[PDB]
Amino acid sequence: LPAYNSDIQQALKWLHNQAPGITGLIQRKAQWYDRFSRQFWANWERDVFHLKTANPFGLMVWCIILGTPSKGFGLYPKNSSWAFGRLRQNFIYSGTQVPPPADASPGGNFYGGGNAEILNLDEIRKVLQLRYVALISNGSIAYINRMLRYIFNDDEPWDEATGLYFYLMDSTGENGPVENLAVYRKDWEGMVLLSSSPRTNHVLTSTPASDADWPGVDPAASGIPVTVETASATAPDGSATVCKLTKPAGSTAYVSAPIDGPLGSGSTVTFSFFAKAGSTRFIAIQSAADFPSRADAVFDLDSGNVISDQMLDSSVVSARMIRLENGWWRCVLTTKTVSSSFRAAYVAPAETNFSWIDSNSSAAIDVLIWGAQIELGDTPTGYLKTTGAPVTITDYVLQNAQTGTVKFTQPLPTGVEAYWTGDWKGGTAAEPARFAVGNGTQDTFTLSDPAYIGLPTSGAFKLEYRVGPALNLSPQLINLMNDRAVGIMPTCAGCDVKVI
Amino acid sequence: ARSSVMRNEARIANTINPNVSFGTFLDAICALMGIERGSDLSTFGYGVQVTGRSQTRISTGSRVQTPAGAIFTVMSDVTIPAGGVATIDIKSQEYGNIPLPVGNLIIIDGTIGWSGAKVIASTRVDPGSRQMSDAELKNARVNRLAIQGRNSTMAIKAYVSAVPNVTSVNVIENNTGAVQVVNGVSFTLPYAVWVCVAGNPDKQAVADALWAAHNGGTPWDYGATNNGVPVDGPNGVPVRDPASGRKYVVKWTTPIMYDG
Amino acid sequence: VADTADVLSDVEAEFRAALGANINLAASTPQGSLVAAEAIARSSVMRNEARIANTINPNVSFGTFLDAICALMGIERGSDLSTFGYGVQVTGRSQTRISTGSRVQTPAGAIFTVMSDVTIPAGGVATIDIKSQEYGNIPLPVGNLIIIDGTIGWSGAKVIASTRVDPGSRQMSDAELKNARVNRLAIQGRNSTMAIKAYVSAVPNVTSVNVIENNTGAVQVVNGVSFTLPYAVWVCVAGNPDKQAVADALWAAHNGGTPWDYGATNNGVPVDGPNGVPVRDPASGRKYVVKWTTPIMYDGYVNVTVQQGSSSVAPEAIQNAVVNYAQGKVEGEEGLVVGASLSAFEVAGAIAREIPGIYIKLCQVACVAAGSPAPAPGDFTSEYVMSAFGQATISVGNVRVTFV
Amino acid sequence: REIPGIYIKLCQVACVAAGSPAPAPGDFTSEYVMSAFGQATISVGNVRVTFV
Amino acid sequence: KIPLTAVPNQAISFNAGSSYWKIRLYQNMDMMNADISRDGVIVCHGVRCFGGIPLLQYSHQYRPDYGNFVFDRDADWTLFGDGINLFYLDGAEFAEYQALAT
Repeated sequence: LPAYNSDIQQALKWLHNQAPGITGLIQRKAQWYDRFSRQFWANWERDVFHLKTANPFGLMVWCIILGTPSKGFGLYPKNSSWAFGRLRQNFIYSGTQVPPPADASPGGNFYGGGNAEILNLDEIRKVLQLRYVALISNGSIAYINRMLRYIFNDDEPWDEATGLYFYLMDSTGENGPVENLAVYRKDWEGMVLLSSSPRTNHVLTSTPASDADWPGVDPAASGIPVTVETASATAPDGSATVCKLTKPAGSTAYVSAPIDGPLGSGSTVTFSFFAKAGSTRFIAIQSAADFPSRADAVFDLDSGNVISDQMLDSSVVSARMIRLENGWWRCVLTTKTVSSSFRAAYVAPAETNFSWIDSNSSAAIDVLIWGAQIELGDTPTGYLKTTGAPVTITDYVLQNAQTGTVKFTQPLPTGVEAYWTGDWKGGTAAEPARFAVGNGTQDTFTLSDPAYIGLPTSGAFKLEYRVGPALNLSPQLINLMNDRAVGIMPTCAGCDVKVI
Repeated sequence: ARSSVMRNEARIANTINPNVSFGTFLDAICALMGIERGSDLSTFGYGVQVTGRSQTRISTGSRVQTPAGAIFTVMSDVTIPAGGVATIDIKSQEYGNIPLPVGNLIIIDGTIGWSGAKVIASTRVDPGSRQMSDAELKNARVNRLAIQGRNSTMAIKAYVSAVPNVTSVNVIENNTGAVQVVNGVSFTLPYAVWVCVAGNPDKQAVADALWAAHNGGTPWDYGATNNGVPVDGPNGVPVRDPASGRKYVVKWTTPIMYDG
Repeated sequence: VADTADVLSDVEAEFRAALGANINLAASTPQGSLVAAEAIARSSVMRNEARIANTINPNVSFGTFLDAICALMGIERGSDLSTFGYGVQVTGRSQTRISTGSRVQTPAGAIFTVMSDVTIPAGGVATIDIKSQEYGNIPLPVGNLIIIDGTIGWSGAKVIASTRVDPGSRQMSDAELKNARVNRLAIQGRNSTMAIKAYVSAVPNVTSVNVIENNTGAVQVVNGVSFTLPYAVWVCVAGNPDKQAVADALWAAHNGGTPWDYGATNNGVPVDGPNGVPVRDPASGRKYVVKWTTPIMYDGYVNVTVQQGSSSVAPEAIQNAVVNYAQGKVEGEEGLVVGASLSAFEVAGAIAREIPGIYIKLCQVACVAAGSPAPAPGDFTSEYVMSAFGQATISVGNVRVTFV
Repeated sequence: REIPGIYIKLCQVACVAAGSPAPAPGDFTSEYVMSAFGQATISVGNVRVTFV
Repeated sequence: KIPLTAVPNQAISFNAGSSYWKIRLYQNMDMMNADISRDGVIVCHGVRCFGGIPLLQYSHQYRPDYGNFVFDRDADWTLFGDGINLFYLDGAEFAEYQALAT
């Protein structure tokens, strides 16, 4: 605990203020000791610190510690080797006689002869670390793949679209049929998820028609409740059937769509609401439950930020606002409550971003509304027209899994494209890829090929490495680990190793 | 000078032996695996500040929540007439401190400002807090070496016995194309495993435990159409891989229930 | 970082004083001479001793090398004794046999007794033995001598039923530098050939080990003709008092297949026809499959023709040179292990590493199977290529020296 | 002495007068005796090695 | 145990396990350091003192059959005798503890 000084200049005293000589001596001694016994120790610790050891001495010492032959390593491109200097134009092509090659490593041409020489210190460090593992680690696949990730990518997620570097699948296989599929459809409303099990949309009225269509509630009764009417404006679908409703000053009223209840037994509810450009950059919502347990939200139309939301119960799940083109957006909500009394869903506009559904206003503001839907889930699905009753549609069935064919109940319109994701014929499709093109009449389509994996790799005691070109690793090193007498790759007895 | 140089030399007499600490030990332990730094602050976003009009909340204010954790603010921002703005927070101690989702309290107060409130849209950026200083690092190395000391059958036994609600494990290796204990000559060199359980409510976890031990040249396929029941025909569907990997397959069986 | 420069050290202070105080003197007579000289002697001491603590290199190190060893290898060795048991002595009637009654075998026995016994009118009783030293020694098959006697106990009797537990022999840094490159073991399920070799080499009393692996089928470039995917281990052990742990160490580190002499080859020394039978595994598996063989023992013969040299070198000194190289106590040459190519160049060249100054006119070496007569005078060559089935040994009497 | 840890298969020596071209493979012997007024020299490129 | 006192640099000598011991504890910069002598001849020098891990690292030192010393925590000369202790373990107990260490 107690402090220690260990400082040379402690010898200097108040008796020596205007003394140049003795102070000079002591200060120069202190500088000399600092240079030769503290900075040197810091430098040595750094150059033996293997992670950023670039000093060839450190790599050589670690090689001696590990014990691999060192004839395959270009130790230094430094000025010490043959044919490198400041002028160094003597006895070499200086442009009088012959053009010299330019794309070359620093130093002479004859250094690093043979394709077993690797000339960059970074892969020297990588191969030394992998050799340490091999000499000290002998045979599990999970641990070695994790080690490869850590050493090469510095603990970052990977990309299969460039087919990156994995140990192998062994004699073990990948998969048979296609499992855990999801269908992504690109249309006017962008990315949408489809489900084989039918989806229920319990909203009685897809669009408002009049005041009698959706009742409005005002507890204060301070003014006339908000009015609802149908106007004309461009829909994203290709018609003109938008809705208007205005919020007069001194009136605190919200419009409510009559929906059947209860919606379910206290599970996730995927509220939805098309976002249409209006006078005010903010739209409000509400998702009620047993009083008091309501959870609501507000959507920033202009920027695309969820702003106002509260917990009164444990209802809330998440909220995300989705962009569409030409001033239209997709607004959703999700709620999960311990109870199960989902009563009703309300909607009204707002003046400010943090405005509530029940606050008062200052003036008259108007906004556009279309296409509401409510279902049971956590992810929004395709929109379906509702009038007088809920409507339930399932869009596909896996007609054949092993061949990989899916059949559709209705013929997809022209311009409709489809993606897919999951695992199939031994591959991975974590990123959506096209397999269907919409012409207007077809109903049977064929899945495409994922990035593909050499699934079987059959044969006991057989193993080999597979690498991806995105890493830009030197093929010199690829030739280097193919040997066994050097012994720099982890292996088990009786198993043979191939780098590719 | 002489005392200082002698002591500095004697400080690092032995460094490669992992009894050491303070920085050199970080690399001595980084050869296998080891995580350090990990001392950050729980930075926030999307604050809720209800206050007066056309005022500014001073930077580096004080914030407190119900069990008395002290939080500082980051950015100073003006107030709109509505009475709502968003702030940025930071903790007093460099620890992964927990803000209970309960409306805050004020320590340092500016004029016409009150009621630091929670909101669901706020991001909760959870920090690491000096989780491995020097000694739990050594215990991590010890635990790693313990895991690594076990061999194939022993590792499988330990891993499967580790999962909850398992009771027994039986492991055999054929080691030849002939029969040693049971008639498994379906493949020349398999590795058979049987597990008892109180139900296997977590079928995926058992597959993960079995997969965490894998030899890389020895298939797990076992069966003689008469031995213990296999769980599934073609595959036991393990997880793909925790670390930069894809789907692998493992297979295992269970005994036959007998009533005494 | 490897080397330190000290030629420019004196100039450093001889000009530090000049630019510090003034430009005067720095000569050898005045008072500044001693100050400058001491500021250089002390600086050179620090410059040397700051590097010498750096390297750490596995070689060049000493004493601190035990940490670089213990980073990977569990430990080097220990210090135990060659305790015996099941002994017996030839005695008379009602003799109170003494404790520590020293019995000396002809090859430097110096063996005491561990407990005290009283004899019986039958004339034969059992006594226990502990070696008065702490190295690895062996007792001859017959009784040799008794030192402490009551003139009634006639002779100490060595029988076949008795046990022979073997000890270790301390440490040697020059010998640690050798086995360091071999004794390193790995950290998955421990199923690689290098893992097997390192784990087996750490067992006590095991002088050398050889391990080979097939990977292909039919035959392999290394010696062995039989099984398609075998694993051949050819342990050279002085003894296995844990006769099952010499096999349990194999079993724990082993995954694959175990044949005897690759399975079907000839002229080895397998430990037995049937298996080695490990006692049990702690994984509830009664898998008893382990097979290893011992090398075919050999004999050695070394001959040399040396000039009189520069110093009065006794002809008895050159004999001890080659015995250490066979035993591998020199720093750099591993020793006589399986497949050790007994050569006159590797031997007669290395004898000068400890007694230089002599001129070696000629040396030629050869060997024959153990327990067989000496070869012909013309039966000596420069080399003797050894197969991987066995290794040679050198004794003191086999070396003949002529000062021609 | 200079480098242990190495196995030497065969080493053979020869001698010849100064300036003579390279002699044939048969000119090597285990030992070479030299006259009193004779002195031997070895050069860097004179030595040839084989990593058999 | 070892009866210790709060001094920045001290030494202890005693007869433990049928053998004579001599421990010299001194402060070095930050960490504690110790020097161990048995029966008049040195064993190891400048051992860094830490909690739990034993002072003798090497087999030929701590035992053919002898014992070892262990600190429960990182030592601090201002705390000795007060919540910080040093313990000596015989051969059997330390062998058991070493096996448990893994």
